[PDB]
Amino acid sequence: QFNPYGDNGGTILGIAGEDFAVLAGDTRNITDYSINSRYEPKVFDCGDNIVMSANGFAADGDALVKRFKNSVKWYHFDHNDKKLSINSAARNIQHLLYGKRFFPYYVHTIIAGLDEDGKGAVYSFDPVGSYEREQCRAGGAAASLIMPFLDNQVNFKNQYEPGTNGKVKKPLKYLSVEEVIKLVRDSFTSATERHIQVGDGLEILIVTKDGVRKEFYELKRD
Amino acid sequence: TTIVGVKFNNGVVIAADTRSTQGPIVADKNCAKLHRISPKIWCAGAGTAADTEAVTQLIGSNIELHSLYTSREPRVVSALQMLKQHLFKYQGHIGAYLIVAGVDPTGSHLFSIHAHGSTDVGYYLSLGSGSLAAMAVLESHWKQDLTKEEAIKLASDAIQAGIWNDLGSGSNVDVCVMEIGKDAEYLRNYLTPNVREEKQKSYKFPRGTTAVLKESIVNICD
Amino acid sequence: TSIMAVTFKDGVILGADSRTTTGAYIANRVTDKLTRVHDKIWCCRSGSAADTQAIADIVQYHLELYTSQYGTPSTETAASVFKELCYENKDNLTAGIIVAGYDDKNKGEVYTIPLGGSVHKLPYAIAGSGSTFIYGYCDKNFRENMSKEETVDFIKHSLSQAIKWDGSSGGVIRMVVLTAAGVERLIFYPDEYEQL
Amino acid sequence: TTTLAFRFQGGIIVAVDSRATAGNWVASQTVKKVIEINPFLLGTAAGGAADCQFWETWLGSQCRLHELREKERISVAAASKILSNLVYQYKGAGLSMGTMICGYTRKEGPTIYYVDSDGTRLKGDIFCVGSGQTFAYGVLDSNYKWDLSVEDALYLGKRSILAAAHRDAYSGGSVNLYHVTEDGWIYHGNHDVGELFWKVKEEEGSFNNVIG
Amino acid sequence: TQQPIVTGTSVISMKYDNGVIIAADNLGSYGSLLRFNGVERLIPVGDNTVVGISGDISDMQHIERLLKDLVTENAYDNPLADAEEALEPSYIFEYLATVMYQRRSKMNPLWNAIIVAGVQSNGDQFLRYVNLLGVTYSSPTLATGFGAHMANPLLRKVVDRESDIPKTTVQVAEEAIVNAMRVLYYRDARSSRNFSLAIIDKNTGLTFKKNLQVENMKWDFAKDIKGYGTQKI
Amino acid sequence: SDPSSINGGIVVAMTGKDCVAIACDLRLGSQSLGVSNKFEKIFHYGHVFLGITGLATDVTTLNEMFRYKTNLYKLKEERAIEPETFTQLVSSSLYERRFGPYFVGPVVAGINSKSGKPFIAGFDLIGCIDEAKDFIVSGTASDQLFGMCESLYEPNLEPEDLFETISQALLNAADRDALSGWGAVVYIIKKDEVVKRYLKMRQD
Amino acid sequence: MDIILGIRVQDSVILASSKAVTRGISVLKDSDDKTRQLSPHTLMSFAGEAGDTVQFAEYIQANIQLYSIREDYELSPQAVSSFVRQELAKSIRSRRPYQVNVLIGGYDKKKNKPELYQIDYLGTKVELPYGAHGYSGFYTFSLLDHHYRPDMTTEEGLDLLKLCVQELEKRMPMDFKGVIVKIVDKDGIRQVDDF
Amino acid sequence: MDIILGIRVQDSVILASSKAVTRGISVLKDSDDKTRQLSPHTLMSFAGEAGDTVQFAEYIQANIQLYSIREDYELSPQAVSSFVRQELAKSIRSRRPYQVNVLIGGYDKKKNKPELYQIDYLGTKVELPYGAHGYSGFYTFSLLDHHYRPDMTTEEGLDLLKLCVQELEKRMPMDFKGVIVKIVDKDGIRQVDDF
Amino acid sequence: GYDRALSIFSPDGHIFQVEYALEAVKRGTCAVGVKGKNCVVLGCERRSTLKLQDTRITPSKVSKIDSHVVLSFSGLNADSRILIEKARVEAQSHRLTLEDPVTVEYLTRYVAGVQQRYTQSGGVR
Ligand SMILES: *[C@@](C)(CO)[C@](*)(O)[C@H](CC(C)C)NC(=O)[C@H](Cc1ccccc1)NC(=O)[C@H](CC(C)C)NC(=O)[C@H](CCc1ccccc1)NC(=O)CN1CCOCC1
Ligand SMILES: *[C@@](C)(CO)[C@](*)(O)[C@H](CC(C)C)NC(=O)[C@H](Cc1ccccc1)NC(=O)[C@H](CC(C)C)NC(=O)[C@H](CCc1ccccc1)NC(=O)CN1CCOCC1
Ligand SMILES: *[C@@](C)(CO)[C@](*)(O)[C@H](CC(C)C)NC(=O)[C@H](Cc1ccccc1)NC(=O)[C@H](CC(C)C)NC(=O)[C@H](CCc1ccccc1)NC(=O)CN1CCOCC1
Ligand SMILES: [Cl-]
Ligand SMILES: [Mg+2]
Ligand SMILES: [Mg+2]
Ligand SMILES: [Mg+2]
Repeated sequence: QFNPYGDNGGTILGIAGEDFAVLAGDTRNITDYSINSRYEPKVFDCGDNIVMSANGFAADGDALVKRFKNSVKWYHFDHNDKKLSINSAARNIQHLLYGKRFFPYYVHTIIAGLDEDGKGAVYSFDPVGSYEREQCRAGGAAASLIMPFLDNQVNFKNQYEPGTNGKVKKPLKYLSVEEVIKLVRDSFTSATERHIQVGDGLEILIVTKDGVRKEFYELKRD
Repeated sequence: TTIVGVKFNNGVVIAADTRSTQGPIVADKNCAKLHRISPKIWCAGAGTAADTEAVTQLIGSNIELHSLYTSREPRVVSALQMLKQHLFKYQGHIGAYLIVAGVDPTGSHLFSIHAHGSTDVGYYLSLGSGSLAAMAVLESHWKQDLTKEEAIKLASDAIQAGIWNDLGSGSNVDVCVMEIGKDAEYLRNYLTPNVREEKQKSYKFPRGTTAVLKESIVNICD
Repeated sequence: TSIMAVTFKDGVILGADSRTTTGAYIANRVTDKLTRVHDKIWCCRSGSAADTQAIADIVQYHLELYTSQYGTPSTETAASVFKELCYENKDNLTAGIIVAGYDDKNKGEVYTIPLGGSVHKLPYAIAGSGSTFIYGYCDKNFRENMSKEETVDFIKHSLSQAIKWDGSSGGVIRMVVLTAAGVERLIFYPDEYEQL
Repeated sequence: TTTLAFRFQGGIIVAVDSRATAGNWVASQTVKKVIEINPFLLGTAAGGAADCQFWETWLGSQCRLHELREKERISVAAASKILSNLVYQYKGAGLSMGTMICGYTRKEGPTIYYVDSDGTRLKGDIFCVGSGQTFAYGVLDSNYKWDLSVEDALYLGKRSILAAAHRDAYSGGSVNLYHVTEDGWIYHGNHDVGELFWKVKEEEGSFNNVIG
Repeated sequence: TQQPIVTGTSVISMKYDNGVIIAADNLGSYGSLLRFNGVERLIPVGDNTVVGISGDISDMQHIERLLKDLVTENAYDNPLADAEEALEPSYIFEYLATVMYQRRSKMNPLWNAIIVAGVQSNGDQFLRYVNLLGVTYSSPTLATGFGAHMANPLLRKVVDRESDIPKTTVQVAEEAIVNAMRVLYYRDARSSRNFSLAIIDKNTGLTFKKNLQVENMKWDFAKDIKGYGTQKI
Repeated sequence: SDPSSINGGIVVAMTGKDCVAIACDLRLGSQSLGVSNKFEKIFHYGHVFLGITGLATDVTTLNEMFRYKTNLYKLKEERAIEPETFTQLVSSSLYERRFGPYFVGPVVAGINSKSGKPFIAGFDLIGCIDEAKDFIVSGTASDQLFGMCESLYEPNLEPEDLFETISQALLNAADRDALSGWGAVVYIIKKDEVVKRYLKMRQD
Repeated sequence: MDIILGIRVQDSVILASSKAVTRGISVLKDSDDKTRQLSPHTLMSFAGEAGDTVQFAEYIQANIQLYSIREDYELSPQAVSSFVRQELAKSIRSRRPYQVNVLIGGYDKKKNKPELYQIDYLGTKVELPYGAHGYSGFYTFSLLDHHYRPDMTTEEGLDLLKLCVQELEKRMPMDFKGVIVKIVDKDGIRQVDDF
Repeated sequence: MDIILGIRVQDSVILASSKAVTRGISVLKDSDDKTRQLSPHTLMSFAGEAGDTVQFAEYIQANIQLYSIREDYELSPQAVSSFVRQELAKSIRSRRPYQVNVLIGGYDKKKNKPELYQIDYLGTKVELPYGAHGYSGFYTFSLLDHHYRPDMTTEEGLDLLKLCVQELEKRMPMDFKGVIVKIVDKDGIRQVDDF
Repeated sequence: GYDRALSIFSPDGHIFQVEYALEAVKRGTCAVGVKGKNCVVLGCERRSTLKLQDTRITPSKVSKIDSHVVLSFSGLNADSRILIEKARVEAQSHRLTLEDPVTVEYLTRYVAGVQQRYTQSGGVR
């Protein structure tokens, strides 16, 4: 019997700073035990300082990104070139996803950008549209490997102040773009080591008020 | 796994990668897939990891007792026969896929065994998930009358094909050279083309970070 | 597989392709499906490689033990041992075997043993997936008391067609000649047989 | 999930956890399971995350359209019935929703309606909904009285979620408290179980099963 | 819901310095039966694109008709049909990719794996894959079916990354493709010796080679192989 | 009805400079229901430490079995079993039940008393040995532990530093798994002293 | 068979076990005692598959009584629980396993301490301050987490137990026809007749 | 939803309907009224699939109330029961049928006679002296066969009904949390508050 | 379906079909509504050119829409039945979804909305 879904592997990662936000993702595309492409980007600039990635089944992922990109275009036409805020984009994506509630897009979606106060924002979606704003989110094949590391290093979970008898927690603070990129790179090298579907290359998209910058790094190709 | 075997002028060489998987997770990044049945009969194993280890040790044990009983150096065909009859008895439920090779008083030999108990003879062979990647290389570059150094190169190249192109294979290349009239040389980690790059950050915690409830000295002595 | 055995004036000739498959992957392109159970009693193997090997090994053991006690066994005797294994273990075996041998009294003989474990003595026999495509050809072209060269051409042309149409058959065409003279191995490569 | 809401002398208490799971994978510890429909209406969320979140957001739009058309705030009964009639249309399609519509109006007073995805709609004083509902019931029922103070009622609601967060593997993260009065709903903070458990254990002397 | 009947096996392809090469054998298999031997599975669209198709042949023939019709439709009311407004490889691919995904989404797929190889108007190499699921990806080397398992490893030894493309000549690239086709004949049970090969160059244009054969094969060593273990005769 | 994830739990082991650490959570549940918060998964036979995750009845059965076998070993050999030898004994015992296996994920840890070398090892349910320089993980949050250990770990950590690393690896992995947590224990093992610490973690 | 509870307090172990025996749409009996005395200071309650429960309980009882006669000595609750666990651990990999869950409440006379062991049909043993089998736990554990203290008296334990039964009677779907309560302490085993 | 009973006596119809609403291992409510007034002298109790029951009951109620306004006239219990049966008879061959069983107790003012109709989800209508849906019937029918007389008073009918509820409370596996009893007679519909 | 736009604007900005419908109302028997401090009274004329009538069964001029709302009218009698029927159905539909009977304003607004819809729908007068 025909199975309309497939697993294209890969993994993605979003972190939000004070005045910036990053959305990273490896460039490896796979089916079963074969590599399809060592460089197939899945993190996209969608306009209005919104970056998006829909990891999982690539065909559904591409379809969604394509449709959201188109949603941004028509938002400009219908509302006098108004900038689509990250919170508005998120809600719009929920309706795109839930629109196919009974034949879902098999993807974990993450978008990143700046909120209307200029602060860094990351939103994450399940396959049928439930969404939540967070400081931190990993998605995809190696999400289970990366996410607990992020809890520890971004949100300082289970870390207490030395000598305070485990009474005072390590205080929360925003990370610099330099420190965030260090965590992204270490997360992906670690994921590459222990997950077979992760490797080849790492592409990061950084979002500030100035625009959308890109950075690329090699990953192990085994 | 990716495993290969290649015959040459005065003997035979076998090789293997060093990845061990647990679903999509890499459990061991440097496991040894080359097994010693007798001093000059070695075995490359793919499939169910426990089974390849157990079956190779059992036959290796019985080969040693047989060698002592007969006052003769063991033959590859004896290991081949004992393995295939054992595997056949278990109707494929013992998931061991082996490349058996070695030198003995009869000469140099190269065989493969499958889980259901079928054996094959050849000058070049490959088994495992990355056998197609390896066999592609072997079919492209193999020739009659290979030297020792040419066979090692061809064998490791065939393993590399698996390492890079097959997600089931990775990390390092193990080699074992069995030449006639000489001791077999086991070249553990013959190639190490997948070294982990320096991490961006040290995650050494300040002492006292972890909250503790109780301490106690444990008694290991009598 | 494509396999066949053909009796002729001087004895019998066994023929086979060299392809072993796992699904659509060719695990071995140079397989030897013609196997010795006794000096001048051989067999063609089709079906499961594991099963046919396990069987042939046991038969060889039985005929070696037979020879030690009672001297050279007949080709019929060899076929009977094959049958006994295939019939009694029919639920657990996938083996299509053609037994062929040369006596001095009985000359060339061919016994075919399908899945069920039944025995059928014939002038010639064909078997394996690729045999389906050459029933028409072999029936029209077979003659009794052929010469060696005619029988070799008959097998070569037959397996050539079987190989051409059957995806599960290919590689080289191996043959084994069984006569009073002795045992002769023959091989024929794609470049020759494909353009027949 | 674990969610509860109970009626008492001083209005309605509503308490929920904040965990979200995908099998045994803890996907989030910071989910908002209380939807603020308007200054007088709350909705709780248990079951499918998308189903609850999408349709309760939609419910808020329908309640807004009611007060535009009728120049009057929608009743808790009418609001709950919009949702129950909606999910009933999708009955058999596989929606997974365990919700509670809580609020105050003049004609009704404090009111709680249990609404679920197989079409059940029930008015009641006490309800617990979710995978850890039974754990919440155990604590809530054994300590519930109508004459509880606002201070004690808030605590019992919090303590009942904490109880379920502890025992139920698919509940936890943090407790979100709400109090609904004649003047509307009042938020009573986010309470992380990480600190709240030990704070409760020490002060209350409970949770003696755990290694202190 | 379908099941493929008459099928075509591997389609292999790669980029080189000035263009792209694509190849596919001329077989139409009916299960294990090697039924049809004169089947062309490389279909040119204009003088700048070649679509290589594997999988169900009835669906392939449908796609042929769509592409044929696409050329006709593009010519309508288009004075620049053979110039600036000619069909690009990227246009042809996106069209197919749209159809493939729409059909999977209606649970009635075109049971194929497709590789669109060509050269754009600005000289850039185009090589992209699409299949019955609507899944798309691009790479310096692309292959379908057994080609993905056996050809890609060999072709990636020539062009392992982007920077290796300018360093690869058409002579070297074709040699690797022809070698890969031989390996597939050794090892793919539903392959044939006869195949077609197409080169799309930005300078010399479209070169379509028919009736090629796998040659320089190694079979001699077979004569030395006796039995399956012990046997010495 | 998946034996390996009914009760839940995790074990992790690491090596340091002239020391090893092995840690485990304390949860025992029946699917969603948490039942016990005192269920330790690390045992020891002389100076060799064994951690076991998986089906709890088998965890208990195997502990009792390896106590049995190591006690007889010691009587006959007149010395304590070493980690390398014990690892082989575990592998043998598990593979003996190849077609009716114990649903477990054992982890050996200890220091060889003769050579002084730190040693750790892991197994699958049918006894395949997984030896490692750096770390071994096991349990329902193995994916999480793999991710934590692979990023947090560095070689040649001092006992006091190694404690912090392994503890943070366990704690944060357990918090992303529903069936793991409810307390945790960490064993720091030096050549001739062993310290056991109970960690404070979130109780949900 | 359905509801079996256990609470260990300062100086005793209290076992509560439902009286109903339902089979089909009929409550066949409402006065069933789901427990057996293994020894003078050890009591085992049980719940699970019909037939298996009593058959297993009596088999254990016979074995413990045999031991007592042979050695003229009472086994410790810990020893008995370990014996029971092993029997269930064997059972689970048998042709037909015993589908029986048990609680073992006992008073150790050498330690002068009450002990409560919870063992499921798989052979999963745990010592607990309070325990339950089946759906009961989903209500009682959270309730006891709140109200239980380790230094409680037997009378306080019975009130704590009444609080559990009330909650179960309120929220459980099935009518389990109340419970038979038994106390295990230094003076042995006795039954509370009015509950 | 589980227990719904009905008894027609000399001058009235008495409907008893269980109060429990259970879902999973939790009794969510113990004061549920499983009935709707279709008209001043017609009452319908209902039991079956969750959601379907109330949705169907209220849909019938709306239709009967619409008829009453249009014609300024009350439909006879016979007429209402026939309307209800047809709706269920349509339903059973729909894409998704109403899985609802109902009892319709009414007092015909033209005949001056009480009437009780039992209709299942298939649309199977029968007029009866006493009726029940679900497992209840397996106990109550044989009981009523014995104790019921056609000339009984409303008070005698309530005692006869108490005898049914007692038997159900004794032998039924599930706790249905008692019943809400309602009487339908010449003076309309009223609820017995103390049962 | 019959599509013709019957209600349309005229040069002077009038919809004659709506205005001619008012003439039909002007022809109809008089109806009066007076509301007091705690009550409303609906009075209705009945023309006396019809003797030999059966007043038991003849449709009454005042109609109950629900138990708490009534509707009287002037104009075409046959037309009034269609509005009354629609209103009665909407009255029950409101009780079903809102769990509360209609307000008099809401019921009026509905009836008025139906009347309006027939002034700019094709094929209807
Ligand atoms: C390449 C790398 C592709 O796998 C090679 O073929 C290697 C062979 C080398 C290691 C000799 N194969 C594997 O690594 C092999 C792949 C595999 C997996 C599952 C079945 C067959 C083959 N992996 C293993 O054998 C691992 C080795 C561990 C990580 C040390 N073992 C497992 O994955 C076991 C499988 C056990 C098994 C039982 C019954 C039949 C067959 C296999 N799986 C688990 O432990 C998973 N799970 C853990 C929780 O407890 C329940 C089981
Ligand atoms: C022609 C090819 C067909 O009739 C010949 O008859 C030859 C006979 C020669 C080799 C003696 N037959 C085969 O090559 C034979 C075909 C076959 C396959 C399955 C059942 C019966 C016959 N091939 C084999 O026996 C291979 C030999 C291996 C590659 C060395 N074995 C398999 O294909 C195994 C066999 C498993 C099996 C199944 C049923 C009965 C006995 C054995 N199959 C797999 O491993 C399945 N494989 C799992 C991974 O996914 C791909 C499929
Ligand atoms: C308690 C906490 C647990 O039951 C509550 O009941 C909460 C309610 C809150 C969140 C409002 N319920 C859940 O957390 C709920 C449990 C659940 C899951 C699936 C079906 C029914 C109930 N979890 C979810 O809804 C998660 C939340 C995400 C992870 C933040 N979502 C999923 O599991 C999604 C969507 C599931 C789905 C429903 C209907 C159609 C299609 C899909 N599924 C995935 O993300 C799949 N998978 C997760 C693991 O990673 C690979 C992809
Ligand atoms: Cl073979
Ligand atoms: Mg990798
Ligand atoms: Mg062929
Ligand atoms: Mg929890």
